[PDB]
Amino acid sequence: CSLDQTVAPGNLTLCGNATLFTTFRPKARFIAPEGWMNDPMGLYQRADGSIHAGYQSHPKHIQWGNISQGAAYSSDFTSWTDFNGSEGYKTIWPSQIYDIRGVFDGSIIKEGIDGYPTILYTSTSFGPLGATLNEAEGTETQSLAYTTDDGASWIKLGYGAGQNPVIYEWPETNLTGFRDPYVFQSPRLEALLANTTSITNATGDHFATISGGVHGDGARLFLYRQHTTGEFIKWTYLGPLVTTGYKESYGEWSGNYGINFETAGVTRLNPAGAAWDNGSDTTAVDFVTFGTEQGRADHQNHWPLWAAVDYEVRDNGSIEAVIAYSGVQDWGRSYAYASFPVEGYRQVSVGWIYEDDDNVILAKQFGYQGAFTLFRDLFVKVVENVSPSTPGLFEQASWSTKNSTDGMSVTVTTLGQRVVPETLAAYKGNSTVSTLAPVMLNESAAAYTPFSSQPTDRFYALTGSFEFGLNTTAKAGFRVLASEEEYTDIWFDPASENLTVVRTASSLIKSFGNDTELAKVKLYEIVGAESKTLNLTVFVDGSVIEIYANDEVALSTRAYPWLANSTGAGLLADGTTAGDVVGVSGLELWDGLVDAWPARPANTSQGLVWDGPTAAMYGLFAGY
Amino acid sequence: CSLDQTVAPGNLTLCGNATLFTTFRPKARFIAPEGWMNDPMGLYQRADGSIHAGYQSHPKHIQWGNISQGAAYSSDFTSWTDFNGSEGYKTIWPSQIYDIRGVFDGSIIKEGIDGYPTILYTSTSFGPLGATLNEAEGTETQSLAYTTDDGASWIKLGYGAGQNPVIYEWPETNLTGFRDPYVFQSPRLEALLANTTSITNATGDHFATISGGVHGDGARLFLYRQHTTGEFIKWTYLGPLVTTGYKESYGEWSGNYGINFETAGVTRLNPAGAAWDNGSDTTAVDFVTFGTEQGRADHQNHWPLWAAVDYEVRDNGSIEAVIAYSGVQDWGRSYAYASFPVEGYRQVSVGWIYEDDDNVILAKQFGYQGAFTLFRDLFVKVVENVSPSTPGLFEQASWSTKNSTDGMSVTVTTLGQRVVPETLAAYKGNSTVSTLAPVMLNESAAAYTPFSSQPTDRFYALTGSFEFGLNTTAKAGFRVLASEEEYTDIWFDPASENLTVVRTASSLIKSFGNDTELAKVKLYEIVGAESKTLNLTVFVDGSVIEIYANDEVALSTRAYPWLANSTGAGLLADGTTAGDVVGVSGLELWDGLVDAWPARPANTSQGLVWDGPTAAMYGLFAGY
Ligand SMILES: *[C@@H]1O[C@H](CO)[C@@H](O[C@@H]2O[C@H](CO)[C@@H](O[C@@H]3O[C@H](CO[C@H]4O[C@H](CO[C@H]5O[C@H](CO)[C@@H](O)[C@H](O)[C@@H]5O[C@H]5O[C@H](CO)[C@@H](O)[C@H](O)[C@@H]5O)[C@@H](O)[C@H](O[C@H]5O[C@H](CO)[C@@H](O)[C@H](O)[C@@H]5O)[C@@H]4O)[C@@H](O)[C@H](O[C@H]4O[C@H](CO)[C@@H](O)[C@H](O)[C@@H]4O[C@H]4O[C@H](CO)[C@@H](O)[C@H](O)[C@@H]4O[C@H]4O[C@H](CO)[C@@H](O)[C@H](O)[C@@H]4O)[C@@H]3O)[C@H](O)[C@H]2NC(C)=O)[C@H](O)[C@H]1NC(C)=O
Ligand SMILES: *[C@@H]1O[C@H](CO)[C@@H](O[C@@H]2O[C@H](CO)[C@@H](O[C@@H]3O[C@H](CO[C@H]4O[C@H](CO[C@H]5O[C@H](CO)[C@@H](O)[C@H](O)[C@@H]5O[C@H]5O[C@H](CO)[C@@H](O)[C@H](O)[C@@H]5O)[C@@H](O)[C@H](O[C@H]5O[C@H](CO)[C@@H](O)[C@H](O)[C@@H]5O)[C@@H]4O)[C@@H](O)[C@H](O[C@H]4O[C@H](CO)[C@@H](O)[C@H](O)[C@@H]4O[C@H]4O[C@H](CO)[C@@H](O)[C@H](O)[C@@H]4O[C@H]4O[C@H](CO)[C@@H](O)[C@H](O)[C@@H]4O)[C@@H]3O)[C@H](O)[C@H]2NC(C)=O)[C@H](O)[C@H]1NC(C)=O
Ligand SMILES: *[C@@H]1O[C@H](CO)[C@@H](O[C@@H]2O[C@H](CO)[C@@H](O[C@@H]3O[C@H](CO[C@H]4O[C@H](CO)[C@@H](O)[C@H](O[C@H]5O[C@H](CO)[C@@H](O)[C@H](O)[C@@H]5O)[C@@H]4O)[C@@H](O)[C@H](O[C@H]4O[C@H](CO)[C@@H](O)[C@H](O)[C@@H]4O[C@H]4O[C@H](CO)[C@@H](O)[C@H](O)[C@@H]4O)[C@@H]3O)[C@H](O)[C@H]2NC(C)=O)[C@H](O)[C@H]1NC(C)=O
Ligand SMILES: *[C@@H]1O[C@H](CO)[C@@H](O[C@@H]2O[C@H](CO)[C@@H](O[C@@H]3O[C@H](CO[C@H]4O[C@H](CO)[C@@H](O)[C@H](O[C@H]5O[C@H](CO)[C@@H](O)[C@H](O)[C@@H]5O)[C@@H]4O)[C@@H](O)[C@H](O[C@H]4O[C@H](CO)[C@@H](O)[C@H](O)[C@@H]4O[C@H]4O[C@H](CO)[C@@H](O)[C@H](O)[C@@H]4O)[C@@H]3O)[C@H](O)[C@H]2NC(C)=O)[C@H](O)[C@H]1NC(C)=O
Ligand SMILES: *[C@@H]1O[C@H](CO)[C@@H](O)[C@H](O)[C@H]1NC(C)=O
Ligand SMILES: *[C@@H]1O[C@H](CO)[C@@H](O)[C@H](O)[C@H]1NC(C)=O
Ligand SMILES: *[C@@H]1O[C@H](CO)[C@@H](O)[C@H](O)[C@H]1NC(C)=O
Ligand SMILES: *[C@@H]1O[C@H](CO)[C@@H](O)[C@H](O)[C@H]1NC(C)=O
Ligand SMILES: *[C@@H]1O[C@H](CO)[C@@H](O)[C@H](O)[C@H]1NC(C)=O
Ligand SMILES: *[C@@H]1O[C@H](CO)[C@@H](O)[C@H](O)[C@H]1NC(C)=O
Ligand SMILES: *[C@@H]1O[C@H](CO)[C@@H](O)[C@H](O)[C@H]1NC(C)=O
Ligand SMILES: *[C@@H]1O[C@H](CO)[C@@H](O)[C@H](O)[C@H]1NC(C)=O
Ligand SMILES: *[C@@H]1O[C@H](CO)[C@@H](O)[C@H](O)[C@H]1NC(C)=O
Ligand SMILES: *[C@@H]1O[C@H](CO)[C@@H](O)[C@H](O)[C@H]1NC(C)=O
Ligand SMILES: O=C1C=CC(=O)C=C1
Ligand SMILES: O=C1C=CC(=O)C=C1
Ligand SMILES: O=C1C=CC(=O)C=C1
Ligand SMILES: O=C1C=CC(=O)C=C1
Ligand SMILES: O=C1C=CC(=O)C=C1
Ligand SMILES: O=C1C=CC(=O)C=C1
Ligand SMILES: O=C1C=CC(=O)C=C1
Ligand SMILES: O=C1C=CC(=O)C=C1
Ligand SMILES: O=C1C=CC(=O)C=C1
Ligand SMILES: O=C1C=CC(=O)C=C1
Ligand SMILES: O=C1C=CC(=O)C=C1
Ligand SMILES: O=C1C=CC(=O)C=C1
Repeated sequence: CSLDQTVAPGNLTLCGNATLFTTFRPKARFIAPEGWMNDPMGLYQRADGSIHAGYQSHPKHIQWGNISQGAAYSSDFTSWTDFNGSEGYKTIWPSQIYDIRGVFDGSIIKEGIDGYPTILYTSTSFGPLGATLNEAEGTETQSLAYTTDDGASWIKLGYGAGQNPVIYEWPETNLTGFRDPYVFQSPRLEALLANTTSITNATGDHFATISGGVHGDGARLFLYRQHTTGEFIKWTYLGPLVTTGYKESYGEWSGNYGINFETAGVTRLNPAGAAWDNGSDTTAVDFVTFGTEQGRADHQNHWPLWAAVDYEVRDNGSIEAVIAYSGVQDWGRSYAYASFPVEGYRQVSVGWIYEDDDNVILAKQFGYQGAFTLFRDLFVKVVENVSPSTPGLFEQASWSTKNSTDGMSVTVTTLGQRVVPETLAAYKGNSTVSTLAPVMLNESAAAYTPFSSQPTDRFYALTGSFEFGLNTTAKAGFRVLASEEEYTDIWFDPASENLTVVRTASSLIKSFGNDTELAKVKLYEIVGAESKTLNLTVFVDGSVIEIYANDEVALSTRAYPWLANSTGAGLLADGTTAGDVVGVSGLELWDGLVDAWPARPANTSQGLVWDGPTAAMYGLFAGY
Repeated sequence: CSLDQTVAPGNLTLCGNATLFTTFRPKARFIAPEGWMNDPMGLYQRADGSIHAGYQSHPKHIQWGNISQGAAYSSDFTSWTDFNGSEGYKTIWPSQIYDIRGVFDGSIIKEGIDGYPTILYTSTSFGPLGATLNEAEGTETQSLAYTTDDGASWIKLGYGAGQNPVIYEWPETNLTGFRDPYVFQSPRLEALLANTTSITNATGDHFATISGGVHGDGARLFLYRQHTTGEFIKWTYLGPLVTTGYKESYGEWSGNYGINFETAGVTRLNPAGAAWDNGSDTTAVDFVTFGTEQGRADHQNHWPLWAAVDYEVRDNGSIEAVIAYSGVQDWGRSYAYASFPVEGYRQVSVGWIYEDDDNVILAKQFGYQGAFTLFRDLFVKVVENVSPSTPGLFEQASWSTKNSTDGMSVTVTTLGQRVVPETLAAYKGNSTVSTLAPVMLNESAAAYTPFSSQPTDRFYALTGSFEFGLNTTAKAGFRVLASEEEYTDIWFDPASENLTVVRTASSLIKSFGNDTELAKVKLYEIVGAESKTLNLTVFVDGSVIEIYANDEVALSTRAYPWLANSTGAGLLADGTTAGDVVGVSGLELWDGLVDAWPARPANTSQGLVWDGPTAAMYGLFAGY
């Protein structure tokens, strides 16, 4: 096993455990110290203003199993500190008959048991578990734990009658899943249900959704309401909040609703961030975010989606969330977005970026799998003075349109996502910033033009504004992680409305994914404008490439170039001419970003272990 | 619910939880503070000379489940102290995927991991578990834990490859069971295997048996040997030690070998107690003790048996234990005898006495189930100068015979059992002792003659020697727990060789068992004697009646008289005449015995709990 990154890669499958630990590893984002991680969980702003972030964790393994909550905290979403207790960085683990198969996702009641922060989590036990298997009641239940030390440790309620698990009866028969409880307060839902509380006797100030579906009949989000304020044992099932069809699709802009929902949440946003009104704010919009499974041929059969909804009150004192329009939270190799409230009327979302090693060829050599996305402020994105001649504008697929009185302009509303400003400020301030001269891409543009300043390593951000003619057939974008022999190409093609990441040349290592990523981007043309603009921000962090367009479209993916000098970046141009010119301005390179884990050494591997021959006898976990 | 014990019992099923806690409860023996208990486990003499006793425990429940080790210690087998830690009197509990279904029986390696006392125990996980079900590999494994604080707490080895569980592969296919590991040293087996250790490479100084059987083909005791001295991970399967047929019986004196063995152990005894020779002591005998299941119509389908064995070395470097003769450890409502070495060349055995409430009608009102037997010294019982005219003597059923040179007398060898002397000394010393005048039971004997001194409560011992003509048809014995309307009759009938406990009148409460108990007793007639003698000792302790005959035959049973004055005792006589006289001598009453748990108040109930609706979903435990 040679680690010589100045020559072609050898047979890296011969390398020892964690020998490639630092080679591709993100340094500027949330990631476990080592081993397997997946979904964010247990997210809350603590009383001291810091952020507590949990995550699905399997230390010293590179596949899922014994799933536990790993945890850390930060004052700025950007620089993190691990918890360190009797179980290292874990703070909740399988320990009881009701959760021995795994401590799945959960969410926080900020003032719960005895006034302490409280997690409601999916406690799993034995039996077939999955949307494509014949799951039975009891395999997935919902349980409580609380913390008296701000997340350093959690105390589970006792096992038994009137204690854990607190939710165990299936609300409908033949579920595909019953997990990922999302607890939230909602002045809006309280106001809508206030006339019906005699029907259900549920009058608490917390709601919870549970994610799942019904065999042969599509996904379901189930809505519960806390039976009594200040009491956390009894949760009353109201009814299904979101009902979608078996592999139903709202279309090209909206992914596919698959057969089962995972990690669903409910929020209410306005142009500034989180909205806490009862329905009185005419600028606020109700949103559901949710993962779907088995409605996609690739990306692990997983869509991370969102929908704007209009609530209707049913005669049985429940809520129907009718989908108004429906979009995609991230078009790439990410899933399991969680959102949580943050002081200053913010709703912050973060997801998991999986690797692109689906055959598990170099996972042991890495010694880890998975990272988070960046933390994103959610808000209602409003575009004013939109031209009615914007192609496809009135399909209203993943946006709403509202005509002016005179019908000559349109207000566009959609979900906005932007990186939290604390992270952008820390990244810029710690980086070597190069402000680049604006560039017209015309008949003289090479296919690839390196920037006048180059990154020094695999940790940088790029920004640019790409101005196109209304009738362009030109393509432009960014090349990143680039040498002569390895590179990753980020293209926008306004004529097709497609943002692509071409990875045919991303790496000389053949075992990593090399499929083209694709997002749809609608350029809302402005009344009076003779051009249309793409604002593109790209984060490069080890192997992560995380793309943001127009504070709306996000695409996370992975690139694993072998060569030490595959770090370069620049502009891409295709079909640019004297007539079809792409104007590039606001160009900046941030070289270096931030060390997100300053207390951690470069190599936090503790080695890998095998569960031994019993792993196959129990049949629950891969065992490695 | 009336607790008036001066009138007929009402409908006691209306009484609250633990309202009958003190009514029938033993006070002079080992019993859990409250709730469910079954098999003794983890028995060892600690370095300070005290006895550590574990037991299968389910606190705050009256049925089996979440089975754990409860524990206590004693300097004299008689007066006990509970451990008290984070889990109350428990010291091992389900906590890992490999043992979450229960911490079953286990036994002690006195100098184990890092030199500490170490338990090898059956760690159970999910799946069908039972001799009549289709069990699969992994459901029952064998795991290690060690104690750095003399049994106050136990540390399990980690889960995984080269750690727990340490024994998981089934040594043969289609097992009925795979549990109750019994660890022992054996100079005898080491000497027998010393010429074969090149075949198996197993050279350690500890052996272990695992109890089970093969579907359709009878019980098996599997023999393992520690692979290397001082190392406790690797145990090498040698082969089956004991192989019996599907519901095979050696006869009327020997119970039935059923379909599956439980709680089996291996020892070597001589006339004085434990034998540590390599085979050189011609007076020593190899013994196996074992429970069998599904070879009995009653007593919970359970026989506690023992056999004398002759070891043969197989060509594959394993041991066959050939049964020489085969007997019964206790003929009553007891099971799961464990034996362990004690300083002074002793082997001490103790079992579990279950209740006689098999339909669980008053278990909640009790607030507990189960007790131990008394602690018994095992030894080789040798009877010299036995007359060859002793009826049935040469069947050699549960004994061996050796003729004198001249063929006119016989030495009889069998398993001896006697109560440990520490308990007899403490009982006698703390009691009001009444030495009773000898009685000839003749034509003038009433059916029942109360003793000249009477017990004051349900805690007493009786002893007597009953001398019969060689051709008697008379019956005699003891009546205990007796008023005019409730009583329990203990009869011996030499003509049938039957010791019976008649319980038709034991209680006015109809829901308790009232079936007649039966043991076989061989009176070895001595050369020159014109009579034969039964030495009978009876312990009455709450509801326990524990009978010992001739330091050989034991019979544990239960009686639950309601009336406060059902405490009396005396002599029984049937068919005694001027010609057929039963001489009764050495009569003594020990009134009071000892308070075995001086630190405990009379009512140690903590209430009962229900596991709730998930108990039926998991399907592992009753839930109460
Ligand atoms: C199979 O058997 C299993 C084993 O028995 C069983 O699991 C056990 O279940 C029991 C019952 O549910 C659990 O017991 C609960 O424990 C909770 C505390 O749990 C935390 O702490 C314990 C103890 O921690 C000590 O010991 C450890 C180990 O040594 C140390 O590491 C600690 O530092 C600490 O040490 C100090 O204290 C020791 C003595 O205890 C000293 O010896 C020592 O020197 C130290 O000074 C830990 O063991 C726990 O860890 C385990 O669990 C966590 C997850 O929680 C895991 O991550 C971890 O790996 C372990 O598995 C844990 O950290 C108790 O709070 C709880 O007691 C409350 O509830 C019960 C009712 O259920 C009440 O009766 C009781 O009064 C308490 O209620 C009051 O208190 C709370 C808040 O304090 C209130 O909300 C509540 O309303 C109530 O208030 C009362 O008082 C009020 C004011 O005073 C008043 O106003 C009210 O009116 C009211 O009266 C309970 O004891 C036990 O932890 C489980 N153990 C394990 C190992 O899992 C399992 O379930 C069984 N399974 C089945 C299928 O049956
Ligand atoms: C799913 O995830 C689960 C959770 O992660 C996982 O379970 C966990 O498994 C891990 C890995 O097996 C277990 O970790 C082991 O822990 C053993 C100790 O266990 C006892 O103590 C812990 C810790 O106790 C502290 O904290 C608790 C809780 O707060 C307190 O109550 C205690 O008082 C104590 O507190 C002090 O210390 C704290 C910091 O730790 C401080 O914060 C605190 O302030 C205090 O001062 C308890 O939690 C355990 O309780 C749990 O387990 C018991 C049963 O054991 C239950 O009854 C209970 O309910 C709980 O469930 C328990 O009491 C360690 O000994 C062990 O470390 C040894 O082994 C590993 C290898 O496996 C080595 O890497 C390591 O070096 C150690 O080996 C050395 O030491 C031993 C002897 O000391 C030697 O025999 C050995 O050879 C070696 O020697 C070394 O040194 C020699 C000389 O120095 C040298 O010569 C040698 O060469 C060599 O180097 C390991 O850490 C963990 O306990 C499990 N946790 C739980 C909650 O279950 C589960 O398996 C997963 N499941 C699956 C399917 O994957
Ligand atoms: C005395 O100790 C007991 C513990 O033993 C404590 O707890 C009680 O324990 C008993 C079992 O011993 C429980 O009984 C069972 O209850 C089931 C239905 O219960 C629901 O209704 C009652 C009101 O009438 C409520 O009290 C319960 O509330 C509690 O549980 C809920 C969760 O549901 C919590 O949220 C609450 O906070 C409470 O803690 C329940 O809502 C019932 O299904 C079950 O029935 C079986 O057993 C009986 C008797 O043998 C049969 O008649 C019946 O047919 C059922 O038999 C099943 O088993 C057979 C074979 O044996 C199968 O063939 C069938 O499939 C069948 O299903 C049982 O009655 C009791 O609920 C529980 N009470 C609690 C927790 O409060 C007592 O509290 C304690 N007393 C005191 C004062 O401390
Ligand atoms: C680097 O990290 C790893 C942890 O990932 C550490 O541990 C190793 O982990 C791997 C898995 O990653 C283990 O590999 C598996 O080994 C199985 C057979 O192992 C036995 O033989 C070897 C010697 O050749 C021994 O080393 C083992 O000893 C250990 O375990 C025993 C218990 O058995 C303990 O008592 C010891 O003390 C040791 O701790 C074993 O005795 C093997 O069955 C398994 O095979 C599957 O996977 C491979 C590769 O993918 C396939 O080729 C193969 O076909 C098997 O595929 C299964 O799965 C497919 C589908 O995927 C199914 O269709 C089939 O049914 C099939 O069964 C695998 O190779 C390895 O044993 C383990 N080593 C240990 C613990 O020492 C490393 O230690 C660590 N390295 C360092 C230096 O730290
Ligand atoms: C980068 O590395 C490769 C291999 O060492 C080398 O061939 C090439 O000239 C270097 N520079 C580039 C591609 O910019
Ligand atoms: C990282 O640390 C682990 C654990 O000590 C070690 O096995 C591995 O070889 C190291 N990897 C690198 C890149 O240094
Ligand atoms: C309320 O009605 C809805 C719509 O029919 C139904 O799906 C749901 O189960 C009902 N809620 C109940 C029965 O609690
Ligand atoms: C919105 O405006 C467009 C362009 O003026 C027009 O075609 C359409 O009919 C309008 N919709 C409504 C509801 O007025
Ligand atoms: C560098 O990053 C840290 C960690 O996020 C941040 O607090 C600090 O303000 C940054 N430095 C700047 C912007 O100068
Ligand atoms: C004992 O109690 C019963 C019921 O109170 C009474 O009838 C009887 O005379 C008393 N004495 C006896 C049976 O010795
Ligand atoms: C024993 O104590 C328990 C628990 O406090 C109580 O419920 C029960 O009624 C008491 N029983 C008696 C006989 O006093
Ligand atoms: C040794 O031989 C016995 C008798 O045939 C057999 O039952 C046992 O399995 C053998 N031991 C092995 C294969 O380890
Ligand atoms: C043992 O003694 C009895 C009575 O003398 C006799 O019948 C029998 O044959 C003897 N057995 C042997 C082996 O000598
Ligand atoms: C009474 O019992 C205790 C507890 O077993 C024992 O130590 C003591 O010696 C006994 N008293 C006597 C025999 O006088
Ligand atoms: O495969 C299936 C499992 C369960 C069910 O309800 C329908 C189909
Ligand atoms: O769906 C998939 C999940 C994980 C993996 O390794 C490959 C495919
Ligand atoms: O450079 C490249 C070579 C071959 C291919 O198919 C894509 C890119
Ligand atoms: O109108 C415009 C068209 C294209 C371009 O590059 C800039 C402006
Ligand atoms: O948080 C930390 C995790 C691991 C390590 O080695 C140092 C710090
Ligand atoms: O859980 C499992 C682990 C390993 C294997 O081979 C099959 C199932
Ligand atoms: O019932 C049965 C279960 C298992 C087996 O091997 C034979 C019979
Ligand atoms: O076999 C049996 C065991 C327990 C019980 O309650 C009744 C019968
Ligand atoms: O006293 C008794 C009454 C009836 C019976 O069958 C047995 C004893
Ligand atoms: O020989 C004897 C027969 C009977 C009896 O009671 C005493 C002596
Ligand atoms: O050992 C003891 C158990 C229980 C109790 O209450 C007092 C002492
Ligand atoms: O384990 C079980 C508990 C209760 C029940 O009704 C069925 C099974």
